[PDB]
Formats: sequence, structure tokens, C-alpha cells
Amino acid sequence: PALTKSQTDRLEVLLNPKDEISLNSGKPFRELESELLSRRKKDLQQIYAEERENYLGKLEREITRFFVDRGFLEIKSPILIPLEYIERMGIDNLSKQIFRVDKNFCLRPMLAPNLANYLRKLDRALPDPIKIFEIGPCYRKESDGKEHLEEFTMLNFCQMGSGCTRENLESIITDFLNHLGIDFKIVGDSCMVFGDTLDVMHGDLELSSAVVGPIPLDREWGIDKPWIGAGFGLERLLKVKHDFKNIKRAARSGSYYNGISTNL
Amino acid sequence: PALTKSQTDRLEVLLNPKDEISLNSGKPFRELESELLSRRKKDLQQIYAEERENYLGKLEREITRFFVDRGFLEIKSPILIPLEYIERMGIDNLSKQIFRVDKNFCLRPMLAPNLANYLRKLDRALPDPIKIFEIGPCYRKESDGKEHLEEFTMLNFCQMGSGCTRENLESIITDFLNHLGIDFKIVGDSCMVFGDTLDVMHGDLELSSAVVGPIPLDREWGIDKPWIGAGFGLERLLKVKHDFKNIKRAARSGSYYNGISTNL
Ligand SMILES: Nc1ncnc2c1ncn2[C@@H]1O[C@H](COP(=O)(O)OP(=O)(O)OP(=O)(O)O)[C@@H](O)[C@H]1O
Ligand SMILES: Nc1ncnc2c1ncn2[C@@H]1O[C@H](COP(=O)(O)OP(=O)(O)OP(=O)(O)O)[C@@H](O)[C@H]1O
Ligand SMILES: N[C@@H](CCCCNC(=O)OCc1ccccc1Cl)C(=O)O
Ligand SMILES: N[C@@H](CCCCNC(=O)OCc1ccccc1Cl)C(=O)O
Ligand SMILES: [K+]
Ligand SMILES: [K+]
Ligand SMILES: [K+]
Ligand SMILES: [K+]
Ligand SMILES: [Mg+2]
Ligand SMILES: [Mg+2]
Ligand SMILES: [Mg+2]
Ligand SMILES: [Mg+2]
Ligand SMILES: [Mg+2]
Ligand SMILES: [Mg+2]
Repeated sequence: PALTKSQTDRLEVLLNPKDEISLNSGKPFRELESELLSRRKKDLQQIYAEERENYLGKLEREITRFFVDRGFLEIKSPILIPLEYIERMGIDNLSKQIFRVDKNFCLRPMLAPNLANYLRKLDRALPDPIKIFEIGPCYRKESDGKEHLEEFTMLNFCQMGSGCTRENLESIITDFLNHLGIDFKIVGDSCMVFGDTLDVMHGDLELSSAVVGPIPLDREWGIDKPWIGAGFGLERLLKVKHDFKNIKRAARSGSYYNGISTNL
Repeated sequence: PALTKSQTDRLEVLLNPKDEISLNSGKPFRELESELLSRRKKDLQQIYAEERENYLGKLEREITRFFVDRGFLEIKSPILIPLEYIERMGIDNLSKQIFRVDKNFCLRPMLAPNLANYLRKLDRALPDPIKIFEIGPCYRKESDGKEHLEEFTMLNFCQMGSGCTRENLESIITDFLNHLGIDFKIVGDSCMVFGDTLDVMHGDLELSSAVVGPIPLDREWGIDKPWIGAGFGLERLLKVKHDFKNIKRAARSGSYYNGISTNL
């Protein structure tokens, strides 16, 4: 009844959180693999027959509706951005985590720079307060492990003008995570782009970093009003919602569809 | 009444297709600029007050519903892909249009490789026929002009197994563009990745290239069944729908929101 590392890895790929199957049950590999293969095929067949929606896409749509309905403008900004945005976010040569493209471009590691540009520009046209959000891919070179991806999906919402207080920021975070049914706490932390943050924690998992401005970086971006904002990783939200052991189950991938192995 | 090139460019930025304003009317720049600025601020204020949805995001959601409701599985696959996928799509060192990332990766220039992988894998689990689609960013270095972007958004749908005929492919294209209200014709063309294509044309604008397999490239991807597929550019669909002069009005950008200049 002794399984090799390769056999255990194959079974872990096929195991899903809802299964009440122990790989250490004492059953031989052939029977555990056959059982899990049958369950996962059934799971994919049910998805194909009924809903057909991708978890990341569906969560993006649900989040989009939530923020649009609360008065935030939906932004879709470039993923491929000037490398100069990095230096100007105060990221001195995190900078090592940047995927570079050609000589003067990079894949955005966060949504903040593009959203700062939109806050500044929209403040010339829209009534106070300015409320915007974006959901989309971001990129960082990571270690990684069970909680970091190199290609992940960020939500960042922000507001500039009136109402940009710690209590309003916390209230939006609370309403949002209550909508998703996710328990959390808020702890204070610091990072080097923004200074002090409010970190939104689910256990020992960071779901979001949030900031109450103004901060001295604002001048580099032409921001000259109070502001609040928060960034959330969608794959981390999915990891919590579906109780995935590893965040890769939630990622853009050819190896899992809605957390189900595609190697069947 | 003579406007400089810089003045005309500024007015063209602020002009929208619905305006019945001629820059050559004889009015001075100051009055044309003031009028257009007021119209565009009004337009953005109305968007902010009412719908708040981004054109690219909203079109993606509408397309997603169309294909999900017709039995296609929604895919979200990596944007950052192995450079090896390029060579294996038969793209010999289009290859010059690839944005390279590090030494062994690139930004995907098309959705086909990831979708071929999903067709192959899903054929081991799902009943015939296999029907899938993806919408998302793709990247090519272009010239460019009024119809090409370096960062654009592709829809690619495909089917493998039964029903993979020219007539079914045309029927899906027809139902899809009828749903969007876009007139078109089909013309034969060729490309070097897929061979003969059916090009979906709106006037002299190519909306899609479509392929009826099998093709000899299939073996490199483990595809061994009949298949059909088509790829559409969402920004080109928006250019037609909103009568934009230049495709940049439709792109991910900090310079236009739903075709309205953000420089106000
Ligand atoms: N590599 C990554 N993979 C997946 N999600 C991420 C990654 N980096 C950040 N996120 C998500 O984006 C949110 C805001 O990003 P932020 O810039 O605060 O990241 P972070 O503080 O470096 O995260 P961590 O401390 O876990 O590395 C995070 O709270 C997390 O949900
Ligand atoms: N650079 C681009 N910018 C915007 N849309 C594009 C671009 N390249 C391709 N598309 C869209 O993707 C669809 C399928 O792409 P395909 O690989 O057939 O491109 P293509 O034939 O090179 O386009 P074109 O002939 O106009 O350069 C095209 O019909 C078009 O709608
Ligand atoms: N993941 C991010 C943390 C996200 C916190 C929210 N940030 C935001 O809403 O930015 C908009 C903004 C507005 C005004 C001035 C400047 C700026 Cl950036 C990080 O890397 O710390
Ligand atoms: N824009 C693209 C044209 C898109 C046409 C549709 N292609 C497709 O559905 O691929 C799936 C697929 C299935 C099976 C075997 C191989 C493959 Cl690729 C280009 O660059 O010509
Ligand atoms: K389990
Ligand atoms: K990924
Ligand atoms: K016009
Ligand atoms: K773009
Ligand atoms: Mg980090
Ligand atoms: Mg952190
Ligand atoms: Mg953080
Ligand atoms: Mg081309
Ligand atoms: Mg062409
Ligand atoms: Mg083509």
C-alpha cells in the first residue's frame, strides 16, 4: 500500500476539496486513480451540460456588476504598459518581479498606475466623487508556492474626492466581501509603494491591500485630492470560496478547468 | 479660418461619429474646441450617471452569453505563453510580430494554440461534439494604422467532432453577427498558419478569419478529428458598431473611454 511520490502527485491533481477520499486510505493507486478519474469526468460533464461558465470569468462578471451598481465606472486599461510607470510608482530598480517586454515596456504588476491616470483625467469631467474600478490580468515573477501566481487577476477599486475616509473604505470592503460570503479581518501593515496599508485577511491569507490617501506619491501622478482604494486577487478569492489547497487550481491554465484537472 | 495640423488633430480627438460638426465649417478653433469639449463632458457625465459599463467589457459579456447559451464552454487560458507554441503553430522564425518576454515566453498573438490544447484534453472527457470559446487579449507588433492595434481582444470559438462542416461554421458566424446587427460577406483567402480561410468582411474590413479543418498542423497539436473555428477582433466589431474612424477609439487605453477622449 505504499505509493510513490509520482503516484501521490497524480492523485493530488485528481483530488478535489469536496472528495471525502484519503490517498492514505490503504486502497491501491489503480483504484484511487480510477475512482478520481471517474469523479472528475462526471464533474466536467456536468459543467458542460449545465452552466459552461469559467470561474474566473464568472467572478469577474459578478464583481463588475457589484461595482457598477454602486456607482463605479468600469475601466479596461492596457496590460502592456511603459516601463517608466514602474520607476514613477516609486519602485526603485518588486522591480525584480517585473516581466519586461522589449526595452521600454513591461507587463503591469498592478492596476494602480493606470487607475491613477484615470482618476486625474476623469476629475476634469465628472462630478465629485470620482469612483472607478478595473479587473484584469497582472504579472509578477514569484517564488511561488500555494498563494502566488505569476499571472493573476486583480480587482482594484478606488474613489477620489469626498467620502475618501478609512471608515468608507472599510465599509466598501465589508459590503463587497459580505456579497461574496467571505469572512475576513483587517490588520495594519506597510508596503513600499503606498506606505501604510490596511490588509484584508482571511486567516493567514491576504485577500487585499487597501490604502487611505493622500500619500506623497500622489504628486508624481497629478493626484491632488483625498482618495481611497483597494486591490484584491481574484484567484485568492476563488481559493477561499472553493477551498482549494493550491492557488494554481484557480489560475488561467490549460491544466485545470474550474479546479478540475484537464488531464483525464 | 485656417487651422494648423495640431489644432485639427485636437479637434479630431474630440470629435465623435454622431456629431454633425465639420472642422472645415469656417468656425475658429476656439469655438469648435469649446463646443466639442462641452459635448464630450456631457457624454462622459451621462455614462457615469447611467450605465457605467466599458464597451470592451460589455461586448465581451454579451459575446460570452451568446456562446455559453449555444453550448460552448467558456475558456480563460494564459496570455503569457511558451515561445515554443509559436514554432509549433508552424510560425517560422508573423514571427517578427511577437512580443517576447524573457527568453522562453511571449505574449500570445492568437488564441488558437491554447484552444487546440483544450480541444485535445476535453475530447478525453466530454461528449461529442466539443464546443469551446475564449475571449481575451492578444498581442502583435503592427504598422499600424486605422485597423490594427498592438494590444487587441480576440474571440475564438471552435468545435471538434461531429457537425464540423463549412455550412455549420457559416451558420454560426451568421447567427453571431446577426445577433450583433453587423452586415457581412464571406470571401476566400489564405494565410500561412491555417492555409485556406473564410474571411468575414464588413466592406473592406476583415472582421474574422475562419477555418474548416482538418489541416496538417493538427498532428503537432494532437488534434485528430474534424474541427471548425473562427477568430474575431472585438475592437473591429466596436469600430463597425460605433462608426469609429480609427480603431484606437475602441482599444484598451487611457486616452479614450467608450470612444470619448479622456483629455478634457
Ligand atoms: N503573485 C500574486 N498572485 C496572486 N495574487 C496576488 C499576487 N500578488 C498580489 N496578489 C493579490 O493582489 C492583492 C494586492 O496586491 P499587493 O500589491 O498588495 O500584493 P502583495 O502584498 O505583494 O501580496 P503578498 O504579500 O501575498 O505577496 C493581494 O492582496 C493579493 O490578493
Ligand atoms: N493587430 C490587430 N488589431 C486588431 N485586431 C486584429 C489584429 N490582428 C488580428 N485582429 C483580429 O483578429 C481576427 C483574426 O486574426 P487573424 O490571425 O486572422 O488576423 P489577420 O488576418 O492578420 O488580420 P489583418 O489581415 O487585418 O492584419 C482578424 O480578423 C481581426 O478581426
Ligand atoms: N496591489 C497594490 C495595492 C492596491 C491599493 C489601491 N491602490 C489604488 O487604488 O491606486 C490608485 C491611486 C489613486 C490615487 C493616487 C495613486 C494611486 Cl496608485 C500594491 O502594489 O500595493
Ligand atoms: N486568428 C487566427 C485564425 C483563427 C481561426 C480559428 N482557429 C482555431 O479555432 O484554432 C483551434 C484549433 C483546433 C484544432 C486544431 C488546431 C487549432 Cl489552431 C490566425 O492567426 O489565423
Ligand atoms: K479532498
Ligand atoms: K496563469
Ligand atoms: K463626425
Ligand atoms: K491597448
Ligand atoms: Mg507580494
Ligand atoms: Mg502583502
Ligand atoms: Mg499587499
Ligand atoms: Mg495581420
Ligand atoms: Mg487578414
Ligand atoms: Mg485573418
